[PDB]
Amino acid sequence: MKTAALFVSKEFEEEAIALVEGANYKVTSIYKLPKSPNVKFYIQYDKLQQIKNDEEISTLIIFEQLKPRHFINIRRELKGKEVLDKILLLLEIFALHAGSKEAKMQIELARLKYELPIIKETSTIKFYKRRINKLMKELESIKIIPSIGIVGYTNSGKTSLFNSLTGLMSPKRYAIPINNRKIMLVDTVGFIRGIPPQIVDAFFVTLSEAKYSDALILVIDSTFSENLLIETLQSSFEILREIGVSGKPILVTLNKIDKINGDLYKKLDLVEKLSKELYSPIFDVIPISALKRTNLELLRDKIYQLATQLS
Repeated sequence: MKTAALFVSKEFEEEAIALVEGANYKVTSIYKLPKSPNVKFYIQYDKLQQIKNDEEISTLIIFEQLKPRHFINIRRELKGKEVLDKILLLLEIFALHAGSKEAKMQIELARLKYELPIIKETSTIKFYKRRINKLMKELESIKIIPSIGIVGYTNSGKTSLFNSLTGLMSPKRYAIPINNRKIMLVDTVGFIRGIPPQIVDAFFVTLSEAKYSDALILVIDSTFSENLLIETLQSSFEILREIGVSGKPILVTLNKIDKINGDLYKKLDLVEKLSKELYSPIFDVIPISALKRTNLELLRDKIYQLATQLS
């Protein structure tokens, strides 16, 4: 699968890793951001030469926003190989999770707009503007078996939960048998922290596809402190309300419970009380560990029972 070299601060590293893997890349090396960025290449020239020539690295990913002159100079050196900055990386995540025409158009619109400052730093300008104006036109004119979508913040364990259920394309939709029922599991885009303003519409439109699913599984990191757990739940439900999720059963899975080292039953009871205060109908609230495979038979049985309720 595609291999990336990732440059990222330690502060963002864990989050960036989980973003790069949501864009279908394996992170094969990781470096801090440069202390004093190179004026032409951002990263150091010798590192750039190594990545240019390394057949096991398909892609350079820089978790920052690059200036145009950096794109121009990096893309030349890489001769073919792709560079993504933080904007282009999140637009890649969206492209891999979007199945609707409107989201595909917003993603392509955002990519085109991002390329304009690069071209201007390099006829081609007018060509891009005509495509951007056509998409904006059409967007404005759009304006006027059970499927279970998995939602939740980045790094809550959504891919691990999907993979666990499926035993494992884009968008990711995969049917599984449970007892005598066939259920469509759907990899919805995560709630992303810190979305750059340029891509907020592409994000929301892609995420709004979650309303196509008959029910949702909301995945919550149990290792979070009580106050952070509360905040994560309050934002998760605030986002779902605002994108127009209404009346869908939601199964909340409190995940990574192997890593708590703490009071699981108090977390679970907090989550369950707050979730039902914030939303109806909550199908249920269960603790699991998708990595350690704890309570996976419960998670299976609850998905079957939801699938039966829906049918």
